[PDB]
Parts: sequence; structure tokens; C-alpha cells
Amino acid sequence: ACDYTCGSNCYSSSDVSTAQAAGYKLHEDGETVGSNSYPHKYNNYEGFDFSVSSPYYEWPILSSGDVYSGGSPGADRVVFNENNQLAGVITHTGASGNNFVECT
Ligand SMILES: Nc1nc2c(ncn2[C@@H]2O[C@H](CO)[C@@H](O)[C@H]2OP(=O)(O)O)c(=O)[nH]1
Ligand SMILES: [Ca+2]
Repeated sequence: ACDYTCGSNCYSSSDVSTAQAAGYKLHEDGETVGSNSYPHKYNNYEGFDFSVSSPYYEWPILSSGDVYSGGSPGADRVVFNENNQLAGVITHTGASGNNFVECT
């Protein structure tokens, strides 16, 4: 069973922890990767009711199982905060334009 289902992409907790650790490390060091500069702030324009506090950051999580290192980020993201607490796993899949919906 999937811990998080983003459209048809299936993630375990392990996938999420791995992606989040990479994104948080870059965040801590002040470095980014890719043309969209990940990780970057996530403004929560959608207004998700995250259980942890802002500020929030987003980092791509890939269905290949690899950690994001540039190139296309796909549709899915992990959102973490300043304390490296996971806020949620979100996706552009099934959402209009560049909006997001929560992975289930
Ligand atoms: N939909 C949405 N996009 C956000 C938010 N915060 C940042 N973004 C970024 O704002 C622009 C509009 O979607 C894009 O740069 C998107 O980038 P990402 O694709 O990297 O998430 C947010 O809270 N909601
Ligand atoms: Ca996996």
C-alpha cells in the first residue's frame, strides 16, 4: 500500500524521508538546484491546514526513487519547515494550472 498517493505515483514513508533529508540539507547550506531553484519557499496560497508551523519549503520527490538533482522536477513535492518537520506531500497532478492538491 502507498503511504502517499500523488495521482498515480506511489510513495512510502521512506521515499518521503529520503527526499526531505536532501532538501533540508540544501536549505541549511543556502544552496539550490535546478532552474526553479529548489528547495524554495512554499507560500501555501492553497491554504492547507498543516499541523506544523511556517515558514514552509518545497522540494521535488520523484517517482523514479532518485533524489532530485536538476532537470524536470515532475509534479510532486515534499513540504518541510525550518525544524525539518514534514508538513505534507502535495502535487500539481489533478489540480488546475500550477495549483496543488494534497497527496492522499
Ligand atoms: N500553487 C502554488 N505555487 C506556489 C506556492 N509557493 C510557491 N509556488 C510557486 O509559485 C508559482 C505558481 O505556482 C510557481 O513558481 C510555484 O513553484 P513550484 O512549481 O516550484 O511549486 C504556493 O503556495 N502555491
Ligand atoms: Ca519507492
